[PDB]
Amino acid sequence: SYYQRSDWTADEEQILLGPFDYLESLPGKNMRSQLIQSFNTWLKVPTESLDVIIKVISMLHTATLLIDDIQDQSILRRGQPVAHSIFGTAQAMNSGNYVYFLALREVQKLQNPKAISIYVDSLIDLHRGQGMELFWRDSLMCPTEEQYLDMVANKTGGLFCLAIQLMQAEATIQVDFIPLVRLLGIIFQICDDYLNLKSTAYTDNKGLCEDLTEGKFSFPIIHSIRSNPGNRQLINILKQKPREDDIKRYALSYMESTNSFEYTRGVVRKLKTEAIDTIQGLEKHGLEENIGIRKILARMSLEL
Amino acid sequence: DSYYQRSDWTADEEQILLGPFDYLESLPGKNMRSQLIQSFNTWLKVPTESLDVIIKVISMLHTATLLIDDIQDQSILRRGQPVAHSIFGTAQAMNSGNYVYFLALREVQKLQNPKAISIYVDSLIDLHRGQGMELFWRDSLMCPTEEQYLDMVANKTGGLFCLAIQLMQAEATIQVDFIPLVRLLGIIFQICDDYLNLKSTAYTDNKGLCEDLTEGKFSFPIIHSIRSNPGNRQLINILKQKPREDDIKRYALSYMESTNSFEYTRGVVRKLKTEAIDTIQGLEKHGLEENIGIRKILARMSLEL
Amino acid sequence: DSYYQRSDWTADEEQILLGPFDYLESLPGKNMRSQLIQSFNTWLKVPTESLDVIIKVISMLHTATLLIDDIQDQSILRRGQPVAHSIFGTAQAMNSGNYVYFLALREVQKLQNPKAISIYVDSLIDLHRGQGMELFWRDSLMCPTEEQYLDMVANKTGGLFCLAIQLMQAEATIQVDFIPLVRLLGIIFQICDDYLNLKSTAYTDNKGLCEDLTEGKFSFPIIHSIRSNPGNRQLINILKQKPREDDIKRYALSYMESTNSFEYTRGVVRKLKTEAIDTIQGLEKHGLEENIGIRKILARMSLEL
Amino acid sequence: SYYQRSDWTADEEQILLGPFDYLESLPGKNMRSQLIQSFNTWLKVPTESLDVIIKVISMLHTATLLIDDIQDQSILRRGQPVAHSIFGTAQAMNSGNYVYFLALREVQKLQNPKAISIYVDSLIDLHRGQGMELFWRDSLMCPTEEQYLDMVANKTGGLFCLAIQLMQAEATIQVDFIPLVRLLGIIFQICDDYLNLKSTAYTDNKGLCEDLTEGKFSFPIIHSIRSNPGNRQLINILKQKPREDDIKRYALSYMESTNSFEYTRGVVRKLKTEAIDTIQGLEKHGLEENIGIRKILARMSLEL
Amino acid sequence: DSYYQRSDWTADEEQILLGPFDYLESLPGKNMRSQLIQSFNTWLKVPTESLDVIIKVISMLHTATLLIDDIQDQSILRRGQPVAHSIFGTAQAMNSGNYVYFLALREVQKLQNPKAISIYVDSLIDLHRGQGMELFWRDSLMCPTEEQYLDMVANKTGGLFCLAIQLMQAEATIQVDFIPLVRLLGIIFQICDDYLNLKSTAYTDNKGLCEDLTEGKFSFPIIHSIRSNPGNRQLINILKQKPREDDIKRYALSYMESTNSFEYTRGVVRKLKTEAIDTIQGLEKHGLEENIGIRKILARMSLEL
Amino acid sequence: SYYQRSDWTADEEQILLGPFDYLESLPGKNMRSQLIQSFNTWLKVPTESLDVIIKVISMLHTATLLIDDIQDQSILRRGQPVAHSIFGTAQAMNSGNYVYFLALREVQKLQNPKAISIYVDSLIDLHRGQGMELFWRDSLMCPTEEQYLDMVANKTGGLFCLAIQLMQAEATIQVDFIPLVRLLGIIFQICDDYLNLKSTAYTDNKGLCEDLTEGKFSFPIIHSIRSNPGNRQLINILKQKPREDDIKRYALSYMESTNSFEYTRGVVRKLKTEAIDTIQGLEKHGLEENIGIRKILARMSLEL
Ligand SMILES: C=C(C)CCOP(=O)(O)OP(=O)(O)O
Ligand SMILES: C=C(C)CCOP(=O)(O)OP(=O)(O)O
Ligand SMILES: C=C(C)CCOP(=O)(O)OP(=O)(O)O
Ligand SMILES: C=C(C)CCOP(=O)(O)OP(=O)(O)O
Ligand SMILES: C=C(C)CCOP(=O)(O)OP(=O)(O)O
Ligand SMILES: C=C(C)CCOP(=O)(O)OP(=O)(O)O
Repeated sequence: SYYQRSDWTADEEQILLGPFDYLESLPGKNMRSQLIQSFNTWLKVPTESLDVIIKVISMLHTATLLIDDIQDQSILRRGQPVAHSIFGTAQAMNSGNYVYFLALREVQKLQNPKAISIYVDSLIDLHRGQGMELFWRDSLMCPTEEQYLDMVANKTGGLFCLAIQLMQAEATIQVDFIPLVRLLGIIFQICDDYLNLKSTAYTDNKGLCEDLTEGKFSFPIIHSIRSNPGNRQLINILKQKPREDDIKRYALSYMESTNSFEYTRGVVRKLKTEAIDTIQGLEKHGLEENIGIRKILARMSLEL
Repeated sequence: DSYYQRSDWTADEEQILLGPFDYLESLPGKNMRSQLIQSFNTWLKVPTESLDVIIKVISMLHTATLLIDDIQDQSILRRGQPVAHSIFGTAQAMNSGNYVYFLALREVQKLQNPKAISIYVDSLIDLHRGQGMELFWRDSLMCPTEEQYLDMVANKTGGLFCLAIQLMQAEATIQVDFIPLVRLLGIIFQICDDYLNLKSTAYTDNKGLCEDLTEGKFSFPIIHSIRSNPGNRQLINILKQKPREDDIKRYALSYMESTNSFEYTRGVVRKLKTEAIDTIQGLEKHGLEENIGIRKILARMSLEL
Repeated sequence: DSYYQRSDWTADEEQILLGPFDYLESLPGKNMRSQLIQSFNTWLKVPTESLDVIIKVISMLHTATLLIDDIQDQSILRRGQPVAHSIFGTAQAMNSGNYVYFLALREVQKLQNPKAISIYVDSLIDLHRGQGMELFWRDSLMCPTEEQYLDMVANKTGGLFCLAIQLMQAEATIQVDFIPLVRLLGIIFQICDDYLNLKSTAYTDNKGLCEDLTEGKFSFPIIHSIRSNPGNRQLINILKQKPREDDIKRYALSYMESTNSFEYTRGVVRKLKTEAIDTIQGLEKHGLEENIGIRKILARMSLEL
Repeated sequence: SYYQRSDWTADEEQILLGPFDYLESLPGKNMRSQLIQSFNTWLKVPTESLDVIIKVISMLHTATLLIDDIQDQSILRRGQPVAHSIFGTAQAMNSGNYVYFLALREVQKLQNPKAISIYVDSLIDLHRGQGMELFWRDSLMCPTEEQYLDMVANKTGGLFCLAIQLMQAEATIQVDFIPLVRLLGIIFQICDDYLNLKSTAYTDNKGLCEDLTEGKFSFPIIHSIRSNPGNRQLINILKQKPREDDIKRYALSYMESTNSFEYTRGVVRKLKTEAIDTIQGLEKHGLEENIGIRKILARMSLEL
Repeated sequence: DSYYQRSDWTADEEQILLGPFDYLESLPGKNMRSQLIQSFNTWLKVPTESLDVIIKVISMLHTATLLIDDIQDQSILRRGQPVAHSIFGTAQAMNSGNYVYFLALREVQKLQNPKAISIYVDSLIDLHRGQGMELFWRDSLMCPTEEQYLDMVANKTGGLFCLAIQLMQAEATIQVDFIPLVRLLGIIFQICDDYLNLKSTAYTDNKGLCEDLTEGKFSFPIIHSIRSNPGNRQLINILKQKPREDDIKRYALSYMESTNSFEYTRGVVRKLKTEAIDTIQGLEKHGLEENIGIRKILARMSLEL
Repeated sequence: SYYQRSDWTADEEQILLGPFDYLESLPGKNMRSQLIQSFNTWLKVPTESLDVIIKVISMLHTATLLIDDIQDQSILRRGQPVAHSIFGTAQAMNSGNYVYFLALREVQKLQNPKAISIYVDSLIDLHRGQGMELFWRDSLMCPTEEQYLDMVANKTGGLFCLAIQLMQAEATIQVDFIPLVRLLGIIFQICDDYLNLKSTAYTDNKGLCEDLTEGKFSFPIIHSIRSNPGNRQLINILKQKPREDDIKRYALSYMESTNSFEYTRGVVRKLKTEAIDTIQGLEKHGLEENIGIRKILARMSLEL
């Protein structure tokens, strides 16, 4: 026989995962792990299953960062070069998408038919969020705040929800924790939008105001653009995708003149109050008091 | 009362997400994976309702793979028309393709077959393993051996051929193993494609002159030509240059003729076709009915070689 | 004794300043604004000495506007020859054009007409208002409505048509108002131009294939095609891409045929021509002599529609 | 009727003036206003007419900056991004040229036929100066100092002269103030050439030695090039339009080695002496002593 | 025992170093410097063994000079095929060419002629002096006079013509001075080349349409055209733009016809050929045998003028 | 006669040498001059001949820098702009290659037939070294350490050897000093490789880690790449030719994790011991003790 099939080797896997492993070697904050831990106080998934869920979520998170940095044309990630500036965009993109299917193979280890459907629905939502974000970015059409939050719910919220939905599929309690975790994912993204423009640690981690370089209609940027439609400086800056710090500093000063950062702090305050009220409701109906989830809520909105 | 109210996904939003995908589906193709499915169905006799799901799944995945491949290769034309990302941009075209990978998975679940998910995942894993090794060689400028190339092709082009027939086997009541045959057909198909990309007027019209050279790809005849004289480094350096210019590509093409790499490639395809026919005859001698359709697909895919 | 002595402007320096302008004037054009002036002069009978100043002013302004337009649109060809800034650079071509705007103003003063300056200024103001709105839509990727487009065209293309006839009226002894007619003729002229840019071999030779697409312009048929199916976003995304490639432009052209946008455009031009002829007949019925020349200009500018 | 003409709206005007209004929102030094005020001590134009003249000159100045920054491919203006790096070059250019005709409409408010001719002649001179400057820049041909001053007289001098010529057209005194104001405009431009290469505030406002990046044959650059024609480093640096600070610092050091900054200080000294002598002559022949115009002369040459 | 052991240079490494050089030598040329050598050998009768070394030295240097010239000029085609640096990159092509300059020097030493090294060095010095002045004018956008241009050509193109015949004279037993004649032939050859680059279909196929314009070169007819009307600056500004576009080049070509620069160039070539024939006849009248071959080379190099 | 040949003028020579003279006006360290002086203690070449040799070596050194900076696409040289960023690559390249033949004309002044052959052989070796270095760089194929040292012996070693071989051709002593000088040239290049990545003065002189920007397989880079072939981050960084300091700092940190700088220090130590042993051997066999050559050895490896 002319052709003889070879088994896949560890050396080849190491090539395929080159970009993924590079990113995993960079220290992150591990918010999603602490979120899983805080929900497990209530759901009490055993560690055998929980370890699979934690691995799945870490894999999907790192892979999504690989792809996001390419689609956004970012330069820094966790204060280090983005993976594709080392390995090129094609290998980094292929590595991220590969890991999406390695993670599905990992979910299959739960031997839980509902978990498969949960995974598919979440990967569908993730791409629906990325697709609408890109659509607005490329068309230079500023979404409303309500459209933006629906996109965030699909995107950033999709992974938060995936983690807790898999936990629920591995527990017999009949309480719906997803509205709460979706709310926490929305809070987390709005804080991220804010800190991208205001936090010095975020300047060290990704560059100054990198959402402006990337042309993104983020939460405070939307508010600023829509607060004065007759002034088109900020949306035109987005169009220009500026790498220059002078343009970005001018944009940041414009956004303070429209009070878009106080606006964003006030919305986060309102959503945190809803989150606390939801936690208190869950506990009033039979769940033990959960200190860890209050600490996660406080931590993600620590600034602001 | 909640500050945020989740909205349902709408048809208008789906139409945005599928903009690049719908664009590519509106361009007429050769629909050969459908003829392959039909020719194996002569033996497997999958019920119409399951077969329609498999055909849809394979069509979706094929188009989605084309969206992504054209981006990763920086192609210009697809089916003689602009590549989708030259209309929608690379980011939306890439996202649309990967989106469809998961819509197709949702479609696969309609078979309600406990084995179907693992089959799908194993195939998507193979597809990415093949693409990743091909990009690895391209970017490092390291020419694989022919054997390494065929293992990569088996993963890549073969992975979707194999997915179609593996789902059909999972849905059929007979237990014959058709996968070694279909993987061989996928390899033949890809080598023929490598040849036609460089030596076919129809492919020049559909994808540009010798576009594998522009993309820097170590394709089957290119590997042979590079390795037949390692002291001459013109061809591998042309690959490095990723030329869009027809003059460099015509020179490279003339060099590959000088190393007799197209004869070499035709001879390999002939040997593989002979193995394919022998395998088909073996399957028929052991019970299966004579399959004219699968011989036509084999004759069709190697027509110009 | 002064350290600095002011020198007089010289012919050699003027020749430098007008390098781009003289280049464009040496390229044969259709000289249709001169036929328009002549056809309205059948009615207005401006004395030869004043008419020569107006003809010169309008020629100067037209060429200068072309210098600037080709830069702002990033055009490549003009009258089948290189755009002036691809010889002299954008900065000198732009400065030469804006220079001529003020040389033409100096020429206008030779009419010694107290009203002529205001007429000139109002027209240059309209011209910049039209160009500014067109650039605004182009850069923001926001498709105007047809009504917004025509208001912009009325300012832009119409502003110079109107300037010619408004100066002629100011210099004539009759008080008939010809401006609504000439603004209508300017709109017809521009819509015909939008059509011919996409669907005329002579325009392909003079400015390139479908150059409005390369420039990203929301022209009359392009607006119709975009708005006829807002769920398909291929055409507006092609505009965003500013394609120089003929394959994308041919696809866009084929899409616009599929939305029936050229029939739509021909039908609009037919209605506007009917209004123009009715207005002409109204002017003649109320005293003015029958004007064959103005009917020929109307027939000429819409010939291929 | 198929087409109905719409009136121009305030929203559309706000679009057309987007780039102009952006620049006007950036604080300048207001030299031309203080120049007008110092000459009005002698010309005593009433405020109704003077307000029109001041508005016209401000409009033309800001519009000329919009266009100059595009033609020069500048990056900063008054320490902020150039207007075209926000709005793009086409809209910024159209906005500037639009304002040239809005300013002519403003001049018409004087109902002074001579003022129209003065405006046209000055806009003609302005473009003659810009055209010769660009011609030398693009052809890499170093003008003589005398050619450079003729160009400056047309360009920078054209607006100084416009302001005072409009004032003279609104006054009955029969004294010719234009030779003096032209001299002040030449002094102002030579100081500007110098400060572009030597002043730290100018480095903050436009970047380090931005005349080198722009390839301009400015007053000290001409002197340095011509002081040693056998050394072609500086003219070749101009050709390269360097954005790198290392090349610019090397060029600046070369220009000090040719004593081009002392040369420029000495010329400014000689011209200031002529300016003072001209002022004293005007006053000896019947005009009151003008302290303000001496302060303007001192201020524009304060450094140097 | 030493940590480092020096290895001998290998054939495989030489093959790498000469990759760009061997590529260019595999492309058929006109081999006119070989006909020139043969035609002067009718008079000089250099022994075969020395003549073979000179022929090899001149071939090596010519190809090496082409490698470098194509890089310095940013050329695209050479002998109708891709320039070597568009395959191997500029750095390896440049290094390979300069390498061969010193391999040729090693070859020259085989003549064992005490004068040969100085002759070689003086010629390489002249070659670089000519290239350096040509680049100086190109980069500074300063049009030389015709006399300055010819001095540069005498250094550049003439330097290798002169090297061949100077080595032949050094190896021959007669003392006749042929260098003024051969330098004149080198000048004629270069002016003809300048003309054919702009006005010859064979040169369009071998190097592209009017490639001297793309390269920004002040060639013989271009100098004439620029200087015949210094108030028109279109042509020198086109040189500045280094146009790859055929439309700009066709316009420039049409402008040069309008200044009658090709007639001017043909007339100059005619005068120089007349001087060359008179010099040849003078050499023959004073003893040398009638040389048909050198008249054929002269007729060949000016054939199309 | 239609054409009259002109003599070459000093003004034209000044044009041809523009880039060369620019580089010569920048202060270097003069290692090769001190090397020649230290060997002359033994060879005692008279100053008339030695002055020619010193001039030849200086010329070839400066010319090689001109060309290397172009082929490497460097940005800084001796802390100043590379010559081609002023004069353009074509004139700078032509000037360097011109000087190669001016130096050969200078060598002819020795009227020493062996000196001509020595010069040719060294220029041949120089190009053989540059050619193999470029071959590996462009093909992304990491040489072995032994291949790298053979290339260094041809390249950097070729000029060291040329200097001392010309000295030997002008002396009657029958001792072979070339193995020693070749060893010193190898030591010098390995120190240069190291200091390019580790010395702050080298950061000021050429930029941070400029060998990474240039894609060069230098001595410590080779060791790091080959120490872990399963990790391909560093070779992929070389492929990317990064101008970004973040990527370069990441690469530098990777190379410390593979101990490639300690490895390089240890090799230099071993070679210096061989150099000292070779010097001691030459002196044991009849040569006077040479303090200067020990100081040169100490100085070139001063760091490390
Ligand atoms: C936080 C988690 C789950 C792990 C680290 O990722 P990063 O901290 O770097 O990224 P974000 O969570 O801020 O998206
Ligand atoms: C042939 C099939 C399955 C459908 C059309 O796709 P294409 O013809 O364009 O692409 P390939 O099958 O050649 O990969
Ligand atoms: C027709 C006139 C007035 C003169 C020639 O200009 P062009 O023909 O080239 O340009 P348009 O009139 O079509 O705008
Ligand atoms: C000085 C005036 C008239 C107003 C501010 O303009 P700028 O100060 O910023 O610019 P220049 O006068 O220096 O040209
Ligand atoms: C003519 C000779 C000496 C050999 C072929 O080289 P080319 O024909 O390609 O180049 P030129 O001689 O025209 O310079
Ligand atoms: C050292 C010598 C011979 C002279 C100065 O050159 P540089 O010091 O700048 O360059 P390298 O010797 O480090 O190569």
